[PDB]
Amino acid sequence: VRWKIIESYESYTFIEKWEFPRNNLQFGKTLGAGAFGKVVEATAFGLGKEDAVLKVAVKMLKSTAHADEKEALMSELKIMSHLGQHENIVNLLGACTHGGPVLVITEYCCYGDLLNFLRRKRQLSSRDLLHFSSQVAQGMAFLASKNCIHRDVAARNVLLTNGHVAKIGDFGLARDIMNDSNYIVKGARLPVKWMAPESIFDCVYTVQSDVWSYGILLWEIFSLGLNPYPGILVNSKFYKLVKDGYQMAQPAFAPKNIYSIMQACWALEPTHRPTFQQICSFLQEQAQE
Ligand SMILES: CC1CCN(c2ccc(CO)cc2NC(=O)c2ccc(C#N)o2)CC1
Repeated sequence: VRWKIIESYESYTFIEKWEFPRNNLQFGKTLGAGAFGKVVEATAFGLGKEDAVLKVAVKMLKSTAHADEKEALMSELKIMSHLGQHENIVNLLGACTHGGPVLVITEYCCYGDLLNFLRRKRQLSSRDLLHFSSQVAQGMAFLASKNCIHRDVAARNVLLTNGHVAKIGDFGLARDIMNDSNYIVKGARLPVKWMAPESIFDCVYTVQSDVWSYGILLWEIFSLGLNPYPGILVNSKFYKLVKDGYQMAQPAFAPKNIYSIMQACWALEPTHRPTFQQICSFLQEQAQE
């Protein structure tokens, strides 16, 4: 769904410098769009203290959006302005909230999404896959430290920028959810194959829930982009399987130790799942290549 700050975990949750001239923005092609929003590539002139002309990403609402939509965009803006910067996050760089529609300026990731990258690379080395894994875990450990839940951890939501470095961000407003069959209609469109059981059955969303999803992301990375639960449709049988403890088989390119992380992330009991900080350390130790 969308990023959100929750109460207590790990740390402690206690709670217009970003304004940029929209005329100093030169819009380019649209990168993606959803039911009520879209993100476009653009060039910003004189942005930041370095007065760069760098290429950036600009998120904005569509004509079909109303108050509720506008608030969600402002809320994301507010969350990003509060989180602070991190190397593996699609960082906020500015915003245009006056003199026209609200625009949120973030870093642009030239290589696009990790899922498509893996599919066109089926060269990639085992070391590269481990790096992708570590960078996302670093970003997730960062969010966890700010009591921020992601709720849509998946390879399609990991972007690659200069140096093929992975970054995560809230792409919900530009995600084409209505036409993506991976988002299952539920009353709501949810990425069921990536969701933890408690999120599916109890509608509970916590950092541990994102850990489960991170395990599914690992399976996507080490299978070089296969759709999770291959050939299995989302329905009663699927839900019964996951609830009953079913887990996907080890991916073709995952070393046993990496598969062990997936299994840990998929522990049915949320408190039996590792933390993102523990995952980072294990990956740091390499565990396996
Ligand atoms: C939901 C999808 C997220 C990724 N997507 C991009 C596709 C291709 C490229 C490379 O040309 C870049 C993409 N996106 C970004 O660099 C970026 C920064 C912030 C956002 C947001 N939302 O998307 C299209 C929409």
